[PDB]
Amino acid sequence: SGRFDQYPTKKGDFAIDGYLLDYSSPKQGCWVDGITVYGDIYIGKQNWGTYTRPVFAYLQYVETISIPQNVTTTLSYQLTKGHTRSFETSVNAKYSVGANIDIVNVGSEISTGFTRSESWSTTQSFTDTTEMKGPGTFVIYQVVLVYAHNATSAGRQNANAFAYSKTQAVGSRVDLYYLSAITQRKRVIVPSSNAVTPLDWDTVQRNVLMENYNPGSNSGHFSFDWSAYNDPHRRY
Amino acid sequence: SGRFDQYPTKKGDFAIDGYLLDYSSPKQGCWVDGITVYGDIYIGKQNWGTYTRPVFAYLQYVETISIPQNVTTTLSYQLTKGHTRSFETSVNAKYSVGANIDIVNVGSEISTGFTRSESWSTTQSFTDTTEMKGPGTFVIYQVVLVYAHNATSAGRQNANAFAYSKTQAVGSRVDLYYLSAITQRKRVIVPSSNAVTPLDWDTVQRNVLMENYNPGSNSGHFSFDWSAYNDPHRRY
Amino acid sequence: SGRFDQYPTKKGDFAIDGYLLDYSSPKQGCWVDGITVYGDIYIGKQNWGTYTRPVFAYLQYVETISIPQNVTTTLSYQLTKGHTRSFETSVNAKYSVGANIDIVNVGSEISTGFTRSESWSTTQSFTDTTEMKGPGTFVIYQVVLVYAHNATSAGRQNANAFAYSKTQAVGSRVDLYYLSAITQRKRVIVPSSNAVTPLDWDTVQRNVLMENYNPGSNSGHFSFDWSAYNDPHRRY
Amino acid sequence: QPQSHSIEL
Amino acid sequence: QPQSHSIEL
Amino acid sequence: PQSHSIEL
Ligand SMILES: [Zn+2]
Ligand SMILES: [Zn+2]
Ligand SMILES: [Zn+2]
Ligand SMILES: [Zn+2]
Ligand SMILES: [Zn+2]
Ligand SMILES: [Zn+2]
Ligand SMILES: [Zn+2]
Ligand SMILES: [Zn+2]
Ligand SMILES: [Zn+2]
Repeated sequence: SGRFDQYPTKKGDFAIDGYLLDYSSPKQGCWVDGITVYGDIYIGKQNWGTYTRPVFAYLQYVETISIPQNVTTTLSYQLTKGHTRSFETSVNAKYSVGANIDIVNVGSEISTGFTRSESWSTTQSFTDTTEMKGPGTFVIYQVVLVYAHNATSAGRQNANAFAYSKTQAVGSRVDLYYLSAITQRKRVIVPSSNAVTPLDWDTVQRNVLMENYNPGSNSGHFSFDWSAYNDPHRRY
Repeated sequence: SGRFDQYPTKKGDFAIDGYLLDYSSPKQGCWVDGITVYGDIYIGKQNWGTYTRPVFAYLQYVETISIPQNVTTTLSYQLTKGHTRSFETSVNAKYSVGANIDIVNVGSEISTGFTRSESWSTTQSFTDTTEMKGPGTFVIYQVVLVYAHNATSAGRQNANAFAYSKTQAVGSRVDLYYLSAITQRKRVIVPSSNAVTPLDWDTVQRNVLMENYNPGSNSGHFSFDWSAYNDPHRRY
Repeated sequence: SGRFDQYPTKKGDFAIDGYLLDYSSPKQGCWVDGITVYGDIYIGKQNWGTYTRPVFAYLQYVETISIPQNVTTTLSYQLTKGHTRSFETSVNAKYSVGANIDIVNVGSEISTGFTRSESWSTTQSFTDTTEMKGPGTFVIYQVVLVYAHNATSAGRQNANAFAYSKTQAVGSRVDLYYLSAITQRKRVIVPSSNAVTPLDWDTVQRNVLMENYNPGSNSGHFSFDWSAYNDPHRRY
Repeated sequence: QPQSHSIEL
Repeated sequence: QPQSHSIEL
Repeated sequence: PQSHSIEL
């Protein structure tokens, strides 16, 4: 809970990957300093002009591997592309994002490692391989990127669509504040003796959005940059 | 910021590559001593007679690799060809350069490692491979070449096209000063402990153009050689 | 500059290759003792009866390679055939040489390692491979053969064609003195700690032709042998 | 505070 | 100061 | 130097 104020803030892939991808001492998560973009996001029955910015990055659990002997072997495990499986089930309305949203990653010095069409679409499993020697027990984690969204005017129609959401009335209009997650082509293999308890989507949403963000004041552990609406370099 | 005056000036591939491509003590960047060439560059709705010279070279971040055991493996990572992904998103107008501009590189004793057409076109990903043995964490960087441009008369039409630009009125004409970045077929794998914080496209533009170049006096940390207009060996 | 008077004079492949192709103590360049030949060379709009002789040989920079670990790997780098990329861009007029000119090399005891037609045509890249073990940084160089030419009567039409040239009036006729460079299927891979600063085409031209050759007296660090005009063994 | 183009349809 | 051929269309 | 060359 209050552990979220103890997580550091990182900017760009070098700082994020360097921090999280440590086989000796893996880290649960970190806040992400990133740019705000504006463009359409389809929620429910229509598109909405949405403000998006990266806010957090964490290690999602993949698998526990057991090698009982001093034998060199080749591992086969399943990683995912696009939105996380936890995010996909957490939404009940129709949800679709245009690949051009990836300007948020370029501008925030982030690269998923997938094509911008794969990165922002439905969760897709894929096989990855690693040469491993035992004896030992190991834990595999995959990097998840969390985004904070302000789907303008969506609050009246899609409040109940997301498991964790916040509405904010701006005149005759009702803004919708929610969080979304996608995976990166980045994984860490840790000996179970050094393994850290992974955070889940449930916890990340409760702490990042619900506990550390105030829509009224546009403040907390992070804030949106509404100047994206007037920057052509930050519109898709 | 003021760190840019501390970076040295290098001339030719031997000096540039020798300086940057050091796995033991990698370097953020260096200024580049290069020849000025004159020829067309398409910006917005037409071609403009542009003065181009190399000005800077820096290590762009690629990926963080984690090998937890004393296992020899083959690494697959992906690098890019042509203009950087950062430059591509930093321009809103139509932007096109003729492959014959590569005289700037030949004349400044630089070879990208890609074909003339590959070098100056749209960003394209490609796979590269390296044999690596653990245990350890490693950082991969790819060499980026920065060019300073004077797109003559473009300033009135394409001032707002680039995120970082400078206009200069020369009589009834408005010159456009901007920066562009292409990548090289050059990469370095550094152990995390020796890894240096990579510079990004926003920092390189703010410091090289905005802080270290004055269009009015054609002075700062570098200056254009307008004699390119009368040299047939320096016109494309 | 004055370093050119310090470079030795070598005769034939054994002496040239032995001197330049040293991986422990690499050498920048050496003057070449070679025979003079007479025959056509196409410059601009016609052929000209040209006197050609080898004069210098130097190590051209290819690439810097970084292997961060004690891993045995295969290296793939690009070398070139025919005229050098540096020479090709240094000429603005149409330039063509007949393959029969290679008598110059046979006579001067040089073998390029390429076919007669491959040797004297346009610059063409090709892949070469070497088995290398790290850790370390390495520099690859390729041997370049420099030739001094007297394109008889060409000076009036093609003086401005070459970046570095010398005209000499012989009666109503204007001789053209210039330098050309071709590549050899000879390369040296040196550890970066032993790497020597490579000479470039502008330095080589400034020092070999401009500073060390006088067309008026046919003297300097080398001289042409005009007796080639009357030798059938030295005419092509 | 945030500007918009969105309207309920 | 810099020479040009560019005509703004 | 001897020659056969002329401008055409
Ligand atoms: Zn819309
Ligand atoms: Zn839970
Ligand atoms: Zn902008
Ligand atoms: Zn033009
Ligand atoms: Zn930045
Ligand atoms: Zn010239
Ligand atoms: Zn003839
Ligand atoms: Zn030079
Ligand atoms: Zn004879």
